[PDB]
Amino acid sequence: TLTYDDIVGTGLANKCPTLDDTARGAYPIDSSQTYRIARLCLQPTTFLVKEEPKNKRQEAEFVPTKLVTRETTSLDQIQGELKVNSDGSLTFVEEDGIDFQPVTVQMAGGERIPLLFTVKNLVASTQPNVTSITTSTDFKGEFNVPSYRTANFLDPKGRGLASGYDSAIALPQAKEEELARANVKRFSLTKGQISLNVAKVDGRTGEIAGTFESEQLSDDDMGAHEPHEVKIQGVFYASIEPA
Amino acid sequence: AELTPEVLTVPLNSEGKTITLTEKQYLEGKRLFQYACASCHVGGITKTNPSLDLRTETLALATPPRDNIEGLVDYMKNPTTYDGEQEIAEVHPSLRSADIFPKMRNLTEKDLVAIAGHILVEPKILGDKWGGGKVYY
Amino acid sequence: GMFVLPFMARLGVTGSWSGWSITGETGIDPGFWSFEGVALAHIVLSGLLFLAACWH
Amino acid sequence: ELVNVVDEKLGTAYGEKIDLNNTNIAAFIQYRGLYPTLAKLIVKNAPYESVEDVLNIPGLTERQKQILRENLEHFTVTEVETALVEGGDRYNNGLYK
Amino acid sequence: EINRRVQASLASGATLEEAWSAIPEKLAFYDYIGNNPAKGGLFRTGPMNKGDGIAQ
Ligand code: CLA
Ligand code: HEM
Ligand SMILES: CC1=C(/C=C/C(C)=C/C=C/C(C)=C/C=C/C=C(C)/C=C/C=C(C)/C=C/C2=C(C)CCCC2(C)C)C(C)(C)CCC1
Ligand SMILES: CCCCCCCS[C@@H]1O[C@H](CO)[C@@H](O)[C@H](O)[C@H]1O
Ligand SMILES: CCCCCCCS[C@@H]1O[C@H](CO)[C@@H](O)[C@H](O)[C@H]1O
Ligand SMILES: CCCCCCCS[C@@H]1O[C@H](CO)[C@@H](O)[C@H](O)[C@H]1O
Ligand SMILES: CCCCCCCS[C@@H]1O[C@H](CO)[C@@H](O)[C@H](O)[C@H]1O
Ligand SMILES: [Ca+2]
Ligand SMILES: [Cl-]
Repeated sequence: TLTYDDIVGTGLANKCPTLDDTARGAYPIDSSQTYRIARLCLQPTTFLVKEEPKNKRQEAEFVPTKLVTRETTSLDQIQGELKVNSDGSLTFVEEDGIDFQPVTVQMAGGERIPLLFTVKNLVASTQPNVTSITTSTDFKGEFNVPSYRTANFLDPKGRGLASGYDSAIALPQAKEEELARANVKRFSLTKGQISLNVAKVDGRTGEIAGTFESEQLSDDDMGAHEPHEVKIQGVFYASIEPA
Repeated sequence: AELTPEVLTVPLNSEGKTITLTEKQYLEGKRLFQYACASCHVGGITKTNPSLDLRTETLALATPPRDNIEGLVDYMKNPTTYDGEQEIAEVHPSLRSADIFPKMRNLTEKDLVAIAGHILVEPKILGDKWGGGKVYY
Repeated sequence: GMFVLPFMARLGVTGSWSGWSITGETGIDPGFWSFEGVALAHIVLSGLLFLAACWH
Repeated sequence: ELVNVVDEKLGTAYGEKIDLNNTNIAAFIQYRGLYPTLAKLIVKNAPYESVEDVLNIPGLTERQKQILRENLEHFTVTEVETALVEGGDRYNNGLYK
Repeated sequence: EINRRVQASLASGATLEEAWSAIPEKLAFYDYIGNNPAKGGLFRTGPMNKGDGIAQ
């Protein structure tokens, strides 16, 4: 039973809870009972970025990156409805939580890739006929990926979308057209996909843990440049509860 | 320009009756407002919630109306949210909560009236500066 | 138009401290003897030879 | 082709009235009786297909309904603009005085 | 001066288009801040054309 003073500064605060190796049980689902995920935690351990080949006909791979924004990456205190569907599948509907983190990773050679690592508005479902959550249960779903910067964000020349200059004021008589993409800010909103593979189950406490892989676009600097494809891998913890 | 009896004449109630404050009353009002209110309301704004200011138009659209002496005295006794829906004495200085807001303890009825008068007169002097915030400094 | 880079590669210096390699790999640790390390080494050597020149 | 969506939205009813679907909550202070109770309910139960749908918020007192009816003329609805509603910006859009 | 001329034109019965079309381009070009000598920079070197361009 660790206190804040036990944990502060250690890096444990950015880690999701684990389950003992004994946690290989089954958590029964009463189809007449409503359920909630009281806490969903996602701890990323690897950020992969898809390289962008030159011939545009090559098989592009996801390459490793170096995290440079430190232990600030985990999503936690996420809660939401856990619906029991007609076909016996379960569906988690994310309601709220600390469900995003800006992350910057660096590619070989130095290119930095910011992204909003997130499961905002996650809807994720299991296979049909889940009478018990077990080590064979998986969740698959989609989430929203809003702009990495929100609407008030001003670039270094003070241009922005919901605020800021709408032109390059330091170039008073330059031609506008060439600068359009930099002058007119755009707010991206795209989709991401995620799988959760349950590896451990405490059927008594309703706790589950496992691994996840998510895929989503990175920052596009409010429309100034193309986003990169990102694959995030890590571990997750969830506490299931009768609602 | 001068601080005339006309400047110092403000609405007493919602029914169109006015009251004319003395210069001593005006000074007492500024003093008491600085004493018990300016820490949050300096210049007619509200530091812990800038959405609500002390402009007369704002007070007039409040519920119940707060753009007169009776409204402001009542507010200093039993403050409400802007729609009048919640009583907020527990988080806003008032006579009702003088136990947890101790500077309210030595405030008399006369004092509340002076403060009210200050809040109503000051925009007649300062115009848009009152409730304007830094834009109008 | 690279001239000394191939001579470094020829004898086994193929990686950068920044993580890339000339064979196109990623996430490699070249150790100190990256291209940058080799360069640094030569600069320092230069400095020391300069001082020795003064003394002699 | 490139468009600032907020400037564009200023040329719609959003630039004329309180957009029940987009406008920051502080705007409800403009009119008697809307803030904070009704404003919170309205933003909470957004978006609305039409303005009068605001009347269908569950739990509304009769007084509340009357006040809403009194203020429908100051309301509008337009398409939800992502840029205006992300980042919790409807509760706090970075503007104070 | 431009406004004076345009007004003289209109008063003589010209249309708005006619009145403004009677204004010499040279005159209009004087009424432009890019030709104001107090709009420059110490290290912004060269002809005015190098800034806002060659007026057409
Ligand atoms: C009376 C002096 C004078 C003036 C007013 C002009 C004016 C002009 N010249 Mg001309 N020119 C001159 C003499 C002058 N010229 C001389 C002597 C030469 C021979 C080099 C030229 C050769 C020349 C060329 C080749 C060109 C011009 C051009 C021009 C036009 C652009 C000016 C510009 O960009 O300057 C920029 C001015 C500066 C960047 C200021 C420099 C300040 C110095 C470096 C400060 C020195 C600091 C000092 C070291 C401090 C010491 C401290 C110590 C005491 C402790 C402008 C109409 C250009 C043009 O448009 O032609 C059609 C052009 O191409 N000129
Ligand atoms: C000092 C005794 C004092 C007075 C007087 C005062 C007045 C006042 C009024 C009239 C309002 C309503 C504004 C409106 O437009 O309707 C109001 C609102 C708030 N105030 Fe206040 N206030 C006084 C003191 C203080 C102090 C010391 C603080 C800061 C801690 C403070 C803050 C606020 C806040 C917040 C509000 C808004 C409350 C809400 O509606 O939710 N006031 N004040
Ligand atoms: C082993 C090894 C190596 C190599 C090494 C080397 C190559 C070294 C060199 C070294 C050197 C190369 C050194 C030098 C030194 C020098 C010096 C030490 C100098 C000194 C000087 C002086 C002292 C001077 C002084 C002066 C002056 C400056 C001025 C005038 C006066 C007088 C004279 C006083 C390596 C890396 C590969 C790695 C492995 C191991
Ligand atoms: C003598 C040491 C000089 C300092 C070395 C500079 C850092 S190393 C430098 O890093 C860049 C960004 O990651 C890379 O793009 C580049 O390839 C690499 O050489
Ligand atoms: C005073 C309301 C009736 C009792 C409700 C529970 C007491 S709550 C009470 O609220 C007062 C402000 O009204 C404060 O003065 C006091 O400190 C606070 O504890
Ligand atoms: C003057 C700068 C000195 C910096 C030395 C950094 C050593 S770094 C160190 O070096 C070893 C030998 O290259 C490697 O095998 C090892 O993997 C690496 O971590
Ligand atoms: C004169 C001070 C220059 C010191 C520079 C020491 C670089 S040291 C170098 O750094 C790399 C990461 O950047 C590592 O991959 C490698 O193991 C390590 O040797
Ligand atoms: Ca499994
Ligand atoms: Cl306002």
